[PDB]
Amino acid sequence: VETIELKRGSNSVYVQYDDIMFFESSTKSHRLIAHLDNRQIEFYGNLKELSQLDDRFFRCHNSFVVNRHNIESIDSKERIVYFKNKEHCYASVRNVKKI
Amino acid sequence: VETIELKRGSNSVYVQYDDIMFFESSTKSHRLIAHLDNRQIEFYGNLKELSQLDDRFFRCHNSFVVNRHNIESIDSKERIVYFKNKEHCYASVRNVKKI
DNA sequence: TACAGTTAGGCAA
DNA sequence: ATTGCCTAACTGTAG
DNA sequence: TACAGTTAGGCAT
DNA sequence: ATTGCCTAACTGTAG
Repeated sequence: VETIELKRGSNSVYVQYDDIMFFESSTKSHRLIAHLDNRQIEFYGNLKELSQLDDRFFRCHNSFVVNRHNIESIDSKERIVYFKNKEHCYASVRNVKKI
Repeated sequence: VETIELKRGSNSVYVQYDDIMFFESSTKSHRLIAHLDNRQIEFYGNLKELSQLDDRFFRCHNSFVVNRHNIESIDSKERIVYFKNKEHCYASVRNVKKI
């Protein structure tokens, strides 16, 4: 229905859009980490294209793409985005305005 | 032989000491993330006790415990610790001296 | 070093 | 099995 | 805003 | 399927 492949070489992981809280960059070259309800998945991708898939995926920071549908709350004073699963990331200066 | 349980509630994950590159803190309360060769595992634990399990686990930062056995290289000028799997973390001011 | 700012994990739910 | 509020202990930076 | 420092992802392997 | 080197675009901070 709303599926995405997270490409991983020797397999792929497939997930639904709204299974994902957010994505962030890994320390491994050209890898991201998809944050799901209570698993994190290492995979090959670019933040840019993922934010261009759907309006709910908002590139809130150079290093983070958040799913609007899974925001639990937002401290826009500290610029922390809270998710349903109690993870959080940060919205940059430039992007917090437009969430 | 050298096994550790990563307690996760509705299951546990068990791993060998040297399967683990390093541990870091999650954004989820009282959870850590174990970094294995190419998976990251969310679990309930404290950095302190893990560094006390074995000398190879060195608490190199408030937020990181590294496995000495899986260090690939160390930039002690930038204070970045590189691991066999091409992840890296940072050694704090206080701890980089003693690795 | 000592200082203004951040956080791991205790305590309660 | 999970979640927040708190503070003792850490963190990076300048003098 | 404009500035000194950091990084996502292109290009090569 | 993986890894490093590079730079255009981001990042936080002070004036």
